[PDB]
Amino acid sequence: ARRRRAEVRQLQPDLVYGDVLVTAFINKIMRDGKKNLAARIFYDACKIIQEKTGQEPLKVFKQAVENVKPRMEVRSRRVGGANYQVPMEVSPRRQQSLALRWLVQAANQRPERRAAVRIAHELMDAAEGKGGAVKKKEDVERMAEANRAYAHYRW
Amino acid sequence: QVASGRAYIHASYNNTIVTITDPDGNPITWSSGGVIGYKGSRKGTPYAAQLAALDAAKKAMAYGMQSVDVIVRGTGAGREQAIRALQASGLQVKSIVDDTPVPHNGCRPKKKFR
Amino acid sequence: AKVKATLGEFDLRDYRNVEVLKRFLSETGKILPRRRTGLSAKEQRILAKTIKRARILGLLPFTEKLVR
RNA sequence: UGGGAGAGGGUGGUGGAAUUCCCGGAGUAGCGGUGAAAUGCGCAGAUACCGGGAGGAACGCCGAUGGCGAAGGCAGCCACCUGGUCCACCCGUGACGCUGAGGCGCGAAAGCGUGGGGAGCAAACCGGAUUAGAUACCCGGGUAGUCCACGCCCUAAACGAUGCGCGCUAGGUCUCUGGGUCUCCUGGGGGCCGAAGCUAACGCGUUAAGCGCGCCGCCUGGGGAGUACGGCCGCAAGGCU
Ligand SMILES: [Mg+2]
Ligand SMILES: [Mg+2]
Ligand SMILES: [Mg+2]
Ligand SMILES: [Mg+2]
Ligand SMILES: [Mg+2]
Ligand SMILES: [Mg+2]
Ligand SMILES: [Mg+2]
Ligand SMILES: [Mg+2]
Ligand SMILES: [Mg+2]
Ligand SMILES: [Mg+2]
Ligand SMILES: [Mg+2]
Ligand SMILES: [Mg+2]
Ligand SMILES: [Mg+2]
Ligand SMILES: [Mg+2]
Ligand SMILES: [Mg+2]
Ligand SMILES: [Mg+2]
Ligand SMILES: [Mg+2]
Ligand SMILES: [Mg+2]
Ligand SMILES: [Mg+2]
Ligand SMILES: [Mg+2]
Ligand SMILES: [Mg+2]
Ligand SMILES: [Mg+2]
Ligand SMILES: [Mg+2]
Ligand SMILES: [Mg+2]
Ligand SMILES: [Mg+2]
Ligand SMILES: [Mg+2]
Ligand SMILES: [Mg+2]
Ligand SMILES: [Mg+2]
Ligand SMILES: [Mg+2]
Ligand SMILES: [Mg+2]
Ligand SMILES: [Mg+2]
Ligand SMILES: [Mg+2]
Ligand SMILES: [Mg+2]
Ligand SMILES: [Mg+2]
Ligand SMILES: [Mg+2]
Ligand SMILES: [Mg+2]
Ligand SMILES: [Mg+2]
Ligand SMILES: [Mg+2]
Ligand SMILES: [Mg+2]
Ligand SMILES: [Mg+2]
Ligand SMILES: [Mg+2]
Repeated sequence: ARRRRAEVRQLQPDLVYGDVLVTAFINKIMRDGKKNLAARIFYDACKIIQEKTGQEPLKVFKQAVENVKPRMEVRSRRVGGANYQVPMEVSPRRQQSLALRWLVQAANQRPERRAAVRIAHELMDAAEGKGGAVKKKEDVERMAEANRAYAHYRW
Repeated sequence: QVASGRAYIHASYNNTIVTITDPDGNPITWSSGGVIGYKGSRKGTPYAAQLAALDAAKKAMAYGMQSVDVIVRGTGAGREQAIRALQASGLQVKSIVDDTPVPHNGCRPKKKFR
Repeated sequence: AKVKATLGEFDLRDYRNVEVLKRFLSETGKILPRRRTGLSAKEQRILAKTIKRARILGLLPFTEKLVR
């Protein structure tokens, strides 16, 4: 907005692992405000991921996000008769916002049939380093570096 | 093969050239914007000079170059950043000098400089 | 850091006083104005012509490279 | 009489930086150009570098709210020829003065003629782009012309849109150049704000657009039109009235 710096909504940490991060993800899961539904497919996916990976999946998705955290994206700046994909040091709040938006985005991409299935499977790969979830980031951070000629136009 | 030499930075609105010469002045290698793969105003960018200046230095030392005196001419936005990577390249950058040419009110320029 | 103070008596017309005259030419060989030389109007003018003549004899430069 | 400053004007010499091309060395895949691109130039070796040579034009910093000039206008350095102008001393002539229809001379740029010159730039012109179109604005080339000599041409936002000379009418701050006694005082120019006063207002105000005297030019609604006719000038384009 035009006034001052907007505020950051601090969420109510989840009721299972005691984390606000978890509380954040279910939201993206949560469609039509169906928290119970969303809260399920998550802790459900948290089950399949456990069975196929016997390490506390809390850490799993604690990892698979940093792997998703993009460090540099591009943003279009149209100085004069042209718009420049001026890349900028992505912001923290946004990075979580960015990582929190393709896993599901890439999970919903996934072909397997059940919700908790997909959501989980995207959780693992990023913990390893595989999947379109890492794709966006990967593609994003290098187009920027593929445009490192505009950093002086930064902001 | 030569260890000490020179480096000239022709810095212009539309581009930036980096040519490296022997102590006598005989060029030994050169490079500029497009050589790294840019076409157009994107050439008129510092980061171009970087790769440009860099790619020229990299190729230079491959012939044994390790020291070069610097020479800059022009008023280009890609000028200084070129002087940068050269120092942050791998050469001793023994000196810097601006021999940018300027008349004393001689020939008339084009219409767009009046 | 005005210069006129840096010196005392001295001929504005000694068009051969290189060591002195060359004192008013910035390290880029250019002539230096008055907010930098402390010279006055009539003074200032009487200089250059002095410098110039030498700059023609081969004493002072018309310009100089720059070092950083 | 004695001085002073100054791109005042004219002739002849002359000094360095840069652009363009030629020659030589080295060197490689692009240079150039734009808001972005393209024409264009480049493996027949360009761009950026070094070295040498030829030619033309304009004189960077100094330089500036500066200076000189009646005006247009004048800017590297040198010398010669020459003009106007200012200050002081208050030496000489003793009203010899101001203005000035006519006349005459000067007159930036473009343009004309003749003979040179021709690097950069650059009307017309060709090309490439933007556009619905683009006979244009931007880009790549490019002819006259811009430069010199001698002739014309005589117009303009030739402006301070303010004719010239003189006398009278608070000052303040800045700057150029003089004289003094050197704090400062006085002459002459260049700007600024402002006394009173003027002015339709904006504004001017010891550089008047203020109070006055003299003389010249000039205006009398707009357009038609600075056109037609005649006359003069001119090689012509066109000028004057
Ligand atoms: Mg370019
Ligand atoms: Mg030509
Ligand atoms: Mg050659
Ligand atoms: Mg050369
Ligand atoms: Mg100037
Ligand atoms: Mg003036
Ligand atoms: Mg007497
Ligand atoms: Mg008598
Ligand atoms: Mg008269
Ligand atoms: Mg004339
Ligand atoms: Mg002319
Ligand atoms: Mg003719
Ligand atoms: Mg003829
Ligand atoms: Mg001719
Ligand atoms: Mg020609
Ligand atoms: Mg043109
Ligand atoms: Mg048509
Ligand atoms: Mg067309
Ligand atoms: Mg055309
Ligand atoms: Mg041209
Ligand atoms: Mg002709
Ligand atoms: Mg003609
Ligand atoms: Mg002509
Ligand atoms: Mg002619
Ligand atoms: Mg007349
Ligand atoms: Mg004027
Ligand atoms: Mg006047
Ligand atoms: Mg008039
Ligand atoms: Mg009157
Ligand atoms: Mg004095
Ligand atoms: Mg005065
Ligand atoms: Mg006033
Ligand atoms: Mg009043
Ligand atoms: Mg009246
Ligand atoms: Mg006056
Ligand atoms: Mg008159
Ligand atoms: Mg009528
Ligand atoms: Mg009428
Ligand atoms: Mg007329
Ligand atoms: Mg007639
Ligand atoms: Mg007529």
